[PDB]
Amino acid sequence: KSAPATGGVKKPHRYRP
Amino acid sequence: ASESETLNPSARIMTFYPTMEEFRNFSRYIAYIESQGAHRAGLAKVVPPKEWKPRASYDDIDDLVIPAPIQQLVTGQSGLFTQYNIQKKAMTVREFRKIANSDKYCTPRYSEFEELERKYWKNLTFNPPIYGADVNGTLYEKHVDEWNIGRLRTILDLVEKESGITIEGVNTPYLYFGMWKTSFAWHTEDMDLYSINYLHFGEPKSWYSVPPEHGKRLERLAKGFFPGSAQSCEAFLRHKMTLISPLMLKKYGIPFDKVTQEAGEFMITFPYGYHAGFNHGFNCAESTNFATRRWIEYGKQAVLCSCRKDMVKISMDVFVRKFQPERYKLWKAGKDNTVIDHTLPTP
Ligand SMILES: O=C(O)CNC(=O)C(=O)O
Ligand SMILES: [Fe+2]
Ligand SMILES: [Zn+2]
Repeated sequence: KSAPATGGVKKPHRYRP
Repeated sequence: ASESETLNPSARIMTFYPTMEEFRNFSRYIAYIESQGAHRAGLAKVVPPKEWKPRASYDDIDDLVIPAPIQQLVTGQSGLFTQYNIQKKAMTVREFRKIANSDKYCTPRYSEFEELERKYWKNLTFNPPIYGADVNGTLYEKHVDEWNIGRLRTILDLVEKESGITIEGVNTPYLYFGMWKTSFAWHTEDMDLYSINYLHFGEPKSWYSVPPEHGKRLERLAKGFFPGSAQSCEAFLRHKMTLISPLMLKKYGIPFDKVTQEAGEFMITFPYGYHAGFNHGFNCAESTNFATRRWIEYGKQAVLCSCRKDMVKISMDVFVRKFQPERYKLWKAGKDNTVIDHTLPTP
């Protein structure tokens, strides 16, 4: 693995200026 | 066709007007609209009984803080665009509403929606609006027990129940403050779950939807238009950056339907139902995901984005074990080759 099988956020990508 | 494919054969967006009695049980009503074939369109509208309300008034939120508003820069032409969301500094609803109503970002004048729609697709790459999207929180009052986006009580609760894991926006509520031309790109829900959207107040929100039965066709078209993105991540549409106009879908034979959501109305998206849209002007919506027994197969076969590390991922193990015990062993051994029937409800 390398990440959880359950988790995350719904808020998509967020680029900054 | 076994009455399953006989229901809503055109797979169009249906609208329902439940009585307070039918409205009382959420999961039951969902199963009810699916019995009428509502899931075929991938999107359905539900108008709550007139005497129902989740909050008394919204004259006390000018203070609410939008921690990470985003400015939507869109690049593209000929009905194909990519949206880059730039994070702006936190701001209150008051400040947002101010800008939203300014003549700079104000809603243009128009006669019929058709015209407003043409203006949207004509100027979406100009004067980049700000969207106060994905804000943790609810506007429902503690006592509202009917269709409370904060606690729908579906089997999706098993995730939190079994592991205590919280996934903001998925098993928790999100609020979206929009202005004219703010939009949401083409996508299905994370893990191809269902979503519920309630427009608390403000201008309308228009939606486009592709029947789950034709979702793979939309993907093939998308892959072809954005080959680069497709090869770096099969499920690149989950990045929620791809915009495709209805004329383009029309030009390539991809079936779809459109609907406009008005304040006080609910929108329900079904598993593997691709949707996109834009806001007419200043408005506020609340939404979250939910699950049904029918979603389980979808969740097991959902194609996920891996090129990013922070994407929503849900272990299906607890669901297969509890609702598909006879297939757990087989599934765990990657030998579960079940085929999904998008028209079939839940016998
Ligand atoms: O509100 C938005 O901008 C997008 N909403 C959804 O995709 C939804 O409710 O399923
Ligand atoms: Fe969605
Ligand atoms: Zn990806």
